[PDB]
Amino acid sequence: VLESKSVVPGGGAVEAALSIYLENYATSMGSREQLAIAEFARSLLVIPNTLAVNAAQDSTDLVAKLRAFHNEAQVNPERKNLKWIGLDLSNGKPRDNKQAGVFEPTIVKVKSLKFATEAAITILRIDDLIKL
Amino acid sequence: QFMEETERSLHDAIMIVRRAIKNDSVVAGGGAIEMELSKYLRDYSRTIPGKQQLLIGAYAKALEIIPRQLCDN
Repeated sequence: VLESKSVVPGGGAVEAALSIYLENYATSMGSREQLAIAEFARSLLVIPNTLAVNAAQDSTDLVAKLRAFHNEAQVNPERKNLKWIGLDLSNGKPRDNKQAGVFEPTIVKVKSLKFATEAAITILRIDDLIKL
Repeated sequence: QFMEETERSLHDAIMIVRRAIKNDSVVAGGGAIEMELSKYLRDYSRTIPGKQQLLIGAYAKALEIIPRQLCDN
């Protein structure tokens, strides 16, 4: 909070937005990378999964409940009935920022984003483990 | 061995020309609507879910496989 004034509102309500946010932009590409915008937006919802999982919850109820929250898209403690905001741990459903619903500071994503972005690619490149 | 494939065009056309007669309401052939529907449906995968965006997403995509097969075959 001290260093980051900009901070990400919402823990998992971003996941569904960030899912559909790109899943919106997914079809815009057409062809193959319309998929590059999808599994990307698919791979997000494990965060609601694992939090549902580790809370003994089920995101299939939670993370799907997530994606139903929108006018078009945003994660905001304006109206969570019509939009996304926040999250729980013990549950894992959208909640508000002053309420329960989770946060991030601004920075962490792009790192973990690009990290996971780079994580998948490079070991892919190699098909030959073999030896001299 | 080339002759069979020819008249099935004649036989198919009649059937579907008659089919165009029987139900005059006619859409685009060749699975045109599915992708739209596939969108239109998993559009509910945004709209539907407490859960079944999965089901609505999984429902939406299976449409496309018939012409995608036709695409892929």
